[PDB]
Amino acid sequence: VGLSVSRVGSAAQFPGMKQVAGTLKLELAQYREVAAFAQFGSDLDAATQYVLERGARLTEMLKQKQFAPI
Amino acid sequence: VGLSVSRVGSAAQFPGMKQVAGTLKLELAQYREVAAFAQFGSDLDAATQYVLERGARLTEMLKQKQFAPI
Amino acid sequence: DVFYLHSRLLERAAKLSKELGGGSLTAFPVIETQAGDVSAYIATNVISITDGQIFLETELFYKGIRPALNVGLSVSRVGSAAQFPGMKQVAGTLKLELAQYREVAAFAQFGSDLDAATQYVLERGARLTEMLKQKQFAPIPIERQTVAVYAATKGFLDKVRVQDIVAAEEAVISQVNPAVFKILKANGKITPALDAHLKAELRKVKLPGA
Amino acid sequence: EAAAPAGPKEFTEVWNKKAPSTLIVPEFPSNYTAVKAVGEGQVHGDAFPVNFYTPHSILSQAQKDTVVLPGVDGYFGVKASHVPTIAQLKPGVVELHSGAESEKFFVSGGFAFVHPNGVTDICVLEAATLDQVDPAAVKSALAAASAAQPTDEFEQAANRAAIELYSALESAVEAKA
Amino acid sequence: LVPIGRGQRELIIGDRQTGKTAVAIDAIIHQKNCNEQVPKAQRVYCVYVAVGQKRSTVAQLVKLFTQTGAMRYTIMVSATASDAAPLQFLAPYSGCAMAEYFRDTGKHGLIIYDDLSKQSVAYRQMSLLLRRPPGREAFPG
Amino acid sequence: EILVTGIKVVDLLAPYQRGGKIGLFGGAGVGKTVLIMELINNVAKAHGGFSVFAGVGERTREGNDLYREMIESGVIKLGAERGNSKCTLVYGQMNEPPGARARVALTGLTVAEYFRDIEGQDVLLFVDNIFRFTQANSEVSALLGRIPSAVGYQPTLATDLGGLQERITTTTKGSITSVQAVYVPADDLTDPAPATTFAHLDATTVLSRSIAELGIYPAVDPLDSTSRMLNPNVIGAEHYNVARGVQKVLQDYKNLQDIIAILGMDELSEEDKLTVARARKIQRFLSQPFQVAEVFTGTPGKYVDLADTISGFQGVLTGKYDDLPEMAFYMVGDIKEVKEKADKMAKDIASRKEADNKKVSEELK
Amino acid sequence: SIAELGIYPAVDPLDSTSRMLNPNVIGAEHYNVARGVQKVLQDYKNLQDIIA
Amino acid sequence: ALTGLTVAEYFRDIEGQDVLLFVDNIFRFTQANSEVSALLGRIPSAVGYQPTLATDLGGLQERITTTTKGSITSVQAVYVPADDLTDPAPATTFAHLDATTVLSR
Amino acid sequence: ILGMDELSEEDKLTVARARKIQRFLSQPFQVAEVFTGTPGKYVDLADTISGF
Amino acid sequence: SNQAVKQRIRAIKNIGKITKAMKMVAASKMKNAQIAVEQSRGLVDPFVRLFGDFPAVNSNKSVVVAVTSDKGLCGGLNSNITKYTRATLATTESEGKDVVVVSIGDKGRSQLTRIESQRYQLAIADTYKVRVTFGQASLIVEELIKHNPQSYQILFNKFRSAISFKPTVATILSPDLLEKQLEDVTGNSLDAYDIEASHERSDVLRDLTEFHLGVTLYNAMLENNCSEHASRMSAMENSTKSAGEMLGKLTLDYNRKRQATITTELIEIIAGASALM
Ligand SMILES: Nc1ncnc2c1ncn2[C@@H]1O[C@H](COP(=O)(O)OP(=O)(O)OP(=O)(O)O)[C@@H](O)[C@H]1O
Ligand SMILES: Nc1ncnc2c1ncn2[C@@H]1O[C@H](COP(=O)(O)OP(=O)(O)O)[C@@H](O)[C@H]1O
Ligand SMILES: [Mg+2]
Ligand SMILES: [Mg+2]
Repeated sequence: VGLSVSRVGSAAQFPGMKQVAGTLKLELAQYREVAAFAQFGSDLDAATQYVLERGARLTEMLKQKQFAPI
Repeated sequence: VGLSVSRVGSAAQFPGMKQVAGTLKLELAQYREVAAFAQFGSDLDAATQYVLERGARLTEMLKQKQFAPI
Repeated sequence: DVFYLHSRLLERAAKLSKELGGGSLTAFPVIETQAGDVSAYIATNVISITDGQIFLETELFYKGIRPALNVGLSVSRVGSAAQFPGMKQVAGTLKLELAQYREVAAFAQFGSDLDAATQYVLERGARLTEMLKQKQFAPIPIERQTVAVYAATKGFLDKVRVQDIVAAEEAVISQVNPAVFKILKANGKITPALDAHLKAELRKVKLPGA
Repeated sequence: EAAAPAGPKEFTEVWNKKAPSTLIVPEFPSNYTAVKAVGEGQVHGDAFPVNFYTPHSILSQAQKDTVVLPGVDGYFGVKASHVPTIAQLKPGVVELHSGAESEKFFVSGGFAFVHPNGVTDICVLEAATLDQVDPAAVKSALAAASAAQPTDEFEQAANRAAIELYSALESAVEAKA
Repeated sequence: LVPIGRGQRELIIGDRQTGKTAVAIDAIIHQKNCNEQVPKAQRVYCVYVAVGQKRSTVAQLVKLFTQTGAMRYTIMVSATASDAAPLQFLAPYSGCAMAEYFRDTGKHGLIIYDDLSKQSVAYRQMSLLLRRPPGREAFPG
Repeated sequence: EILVTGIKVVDLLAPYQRGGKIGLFGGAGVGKTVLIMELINNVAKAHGGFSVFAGVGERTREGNDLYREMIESGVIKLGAERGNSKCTLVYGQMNEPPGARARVALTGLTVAEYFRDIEGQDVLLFVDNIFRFTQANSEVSALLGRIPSAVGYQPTLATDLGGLQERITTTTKGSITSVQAVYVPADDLTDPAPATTFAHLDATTVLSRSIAELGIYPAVDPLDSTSRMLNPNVIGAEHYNVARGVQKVLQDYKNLQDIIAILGMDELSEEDKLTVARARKIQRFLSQPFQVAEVFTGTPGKYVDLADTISGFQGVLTGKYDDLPEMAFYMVGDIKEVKEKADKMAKDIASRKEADNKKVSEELK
Repeated sequence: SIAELGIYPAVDPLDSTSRMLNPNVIGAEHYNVARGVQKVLQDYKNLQDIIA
Repeated sequence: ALTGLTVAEYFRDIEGQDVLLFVDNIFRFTQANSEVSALLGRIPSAVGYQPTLATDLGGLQERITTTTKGSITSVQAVYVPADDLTDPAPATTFAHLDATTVLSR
Repeated sequence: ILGMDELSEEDKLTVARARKIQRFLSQPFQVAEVFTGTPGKYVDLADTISGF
Repeated sequence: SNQAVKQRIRAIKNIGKITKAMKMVAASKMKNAQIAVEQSRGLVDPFVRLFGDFPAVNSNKSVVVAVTSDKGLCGGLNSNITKYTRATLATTESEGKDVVVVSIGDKGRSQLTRIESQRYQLAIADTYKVRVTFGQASLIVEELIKHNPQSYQILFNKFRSAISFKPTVATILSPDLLEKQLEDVTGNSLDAYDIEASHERSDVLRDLTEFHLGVTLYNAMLENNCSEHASRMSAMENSTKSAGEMLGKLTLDYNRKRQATITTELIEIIAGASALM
């Protein structure tokens, strides 16, 4: 998600998706900034735990099996 | 010792050396996978301490002089 | 033959003998490096041709230290004997003090600890660093440089704050009477008759602030 | 006899003789305490500064005028300039007084000093005020304590401490006015 | 740890001055020590090929092999650095042909191609001056 | 046979053969001209034969400086007493075309080979920048119509270098002690022209840029310089064991160079902090002032005997000098001067409070 | 690096690939246990940094 | 780029104006000149650029100057290949740059 | 890592000045007013130096 | 060749990510374990108000404890108090007396059993795994009054701030051995206090000195835990700085090797094509 670009961008996507994926890419970027804290045992200040659980569920929501498009 | 390979292995060495050098080949490998944790020295359960305290003896055993074959 | 290209050029800068007129030619070749890599091909070719180097560090140039002379790497082993005496009397101690200033360089208290007995070498190497900063298109005569490094080295500027040593230097050059400059330029060395009058004229200067 | 003047400033010179000059002199806990015992003051009238301490919480550092402490010879009130004392406290209720307002903490033991500069210091290990303790488990705990009495010395000392603390806690929960 | 066999090719590889010639030399000395102890058919005839080495090193090795007695079973093929590039190119093949006599007549041979990376360099020079097209690090294909 | 040079790192870790070929590998500014001048200063004065200096592709100012120093020191005499001069200079410096720099080493070899073969003498031959022979052959080789070899050199690098270097030989009728400076082109030891030179030499003295940037002079890499004389049967077991112990401590410090950088020394073991302390002592103790470097450094040069080097490094290896600081070992002659510098380093911190210097009523004297 | 651990055959458990690793071909038990083995091995390979 | 610079040069020399000239991705100018040099059978320089690299850039960048009649000011978008500022194309472009405007996300 | 609580006021006047400085670098453009509503501003050099 | 430098870059990059995570971990641990350090500072006040502070006492036996850490990324704490331990111990042992050295934390048993080995009787560890409690410190003090010395030296780092950690020695005189003797000022200074205990003063002083040892030992290991977290917060900042500096140099080295790689491969291709064309 960090290295994939689209220069046309949000101007050529679903407007139902445009209002909901905009929060998603910011939450995933915040999850990428904090992704070193994920394999730590001593739990952090609960603002980074919130993004570390939220982004770790959002990356599970982007999974998809083969040859079954949605 | 982790990179020097031979294709024959057995059936090309001394049968007395074949009984003895297997416990050398294994315990030098035990020494090498421990010695990459030699910055801390926690000496886990006197087992990671013991295997380096035997592997250092094995590497010091394997040294010899020049122009004096055994 | 890219080494031959520069060796042909730079071997023509010489000091001729007395039966050839005695003239001289001094070369200042300029080599630009990429990211401070001085182990490059053309860089190390011209280093192994020329007599010395003036390494201009890119880190000191953006920290305001201009000219950004890398004092640890830049040598000159041919004009070391061809130095103005007086500047040879003070600048050897200057280079020694800047050498032992780089034993606490950027780990004063940044890494682990501070000694506060070697606070003096830090708060003196900062003065010797700010002494050598110099604005552009304004070269100084050598007799006004050896007096400034005399004031910076003998201890006449330690109570000046580090923010105003560049003003203290021009105040020293302005307030000390110009006879000592002519005596040091003509005699070519700080004589024992001159350092007493110089320490006299250096204790009646109005160093600003402090 | 006072022929050996030990102390922090006397430690510094012997440390400058036998320990090297590479290290600065170590600190001492008397360098962090602004209030001492014999250095006069702190009363300035009818109030006097109290210091109610547990190891885990500072309960009060305000200035009271009456302190009721449960000493081992019985309860006693500490007014403004009390006599200097070192009172071993039994389980009981410490009562602080600011005037019309009062704080009533039930403590578990500990000590209480009154110092010659009029300050006082209450040093307990667990001081739970009376709404935090339930009256239902104190009788269950005393019934589980005062019935099974081992004749072994350590267990009977623990049992004596148990029946003393739980009896004081039972007499303290209903004695609120 | 790395047990050799009697017909096995074993590469001694390392940086400069890491003891490769020492291992090959001690192997030759041990064949001298074993050849005076075995019955005439497990005896090992060493052949040392010195490719690209200087002549002082080869003379020191001949002095070593004579002062220990290993020269009675050892042949030394010496194409030094002063020799032509085809001589250093051809000296491992000369040493292998000299060592194949013992292999083909029922005896057991030991061949050391010291500095095979110098025989490759001599072959590179020899083929580049024949105007054959160069490849990886200007070596032949 | 050993040849003692008075240099601590040279006499300890890679001693020079008396009739052998010596290489001084260097990277443009690391000091292989200062080192070869110190070897001229130390070896050629104690030598009984003739010296032949071959200047191949170096500075002409350096050739003039060497000529004036050899006239002044008396090893070159002018006029009628010229027969008592003990040095021949053969100069093909970097102002010459590549045809002259390609054959001036052969002229130096011819002058040395006449003294070796016909005169039967023991010769010294100092060749400054034997790389310039290879570079001149690579310069002329592009115009001879050859296909280039690896990184841009001639295809005949190894055979030209071999045909040059095999003429320098201690024979049965005479000896040549050859000290050749070799230049690595961009601090690359894997460059083919020094990598080919490495196989021709009995004792390499690889000077490093990083050791010079630490201020250590001579900037000899202790874990990259080798010699055939470092063998217990030729230099004795004591000297050999001391050199191998010093190399072991330096290699154990070089193994810890990444943990110390990214974590600091406070996370090292107690046995490894002692290794780092002894290694930082022995790598200051390898440095040494030179008699030819005293003109631009100010400190007088130090000639160090071999037994003083072994006796000093025995004491630093066993732990006899854990008391003295690390800078007491820096740029001193022997193990006596370490103790006589740790005295001056602790008189001086007690000389913060000695007096207040003032000279009064002086202006009319 | 797998053979340097003494493990033989030194197959990279992640970098090895097949067209048969497909739940529609080998079955959703075999496919899921192979994906679980690769998941736990990739998790351990990510933990091998912070372990040292 | 020479076409656009000529259209700017008419506004500089004849109109006497202070014209702007925008070169979008001067690295693509360098890359196109490198491809032209490679198609003409010329031996490439360092990392893959043309041997004429400094002079093909300088033939463009030296015509962007202020004269006595007018000026051409140039704002060139600069791409840095593999984020290497020591790559020959950005290192040769930076010898002509009088300013730098970094736009960041 | 710590917060605004442990910042000194000597290191909070710098924050309170640098925030409005990095706000004051922003400026509406004339070519964007056809879709952003707010008009564009041309700032002189002397006005920039005085206002900073 | 060119892949080893890229894998070393990939090593130092997530080493820097590790140490940047560890700095904020230690910073949150310093922020959470600061209020307990501030609370436990109160109870050490009345005992040095009452019993004073007499470090340089002439004793017959002294248990010296050096409160070290458990995990060792603190960066110059557990060795600095080992230096301070020997510096305060050589000061106070010139009477021919016995000295027992104890360490709390197992990074002190690795640093104290080689400098003073035969006087090392006790090693305590794992005191910071769950938390530091007063029952834990009271049990540790009970094993300290197993033997009966005349003094108890506590070596620990006082958490002055997140930047400064002053190492502090604290002394507890055992009652009848030294405390009743070190208070005599024309009579005594303790006789101004009216003892309101059950038994005599010789026993209420015993209870007071054991409780004072427990109080200052609890406060000592709590202060040392907070200094451990605040020194790890700085050591991991130094490790991020060093592993960003090393990464910045290694990136330039990789770029030089990459440029030289494309140049040498292209020169090989041109040299091959010029022999044929
Ligand atoms: N087993 C050993 N014990 C002690 N020293 C040794 C041993 N093996 C080799 N050496 C030393 O290592 C040095 C290099 O030895 P050797 O010539 O075998 O390496 P090399 O790789 O062949 O060198 P080169 O690359 O220059 O040919 C020699 O000086 C030798 O004394
Ligand atoms: N032994 C030494 N003592 C002091 N400085 C040295 C020493 N060796 C080298 N240097 C410094 O390093 C530089 C090396 O120059 P040079 O001897 O010409 O080496 P190279 O021929 O490799 O360039 C000199 O300018 C000198 O200042
Ligand atoms: Mg060899
Ligand atoms: Mg030179």
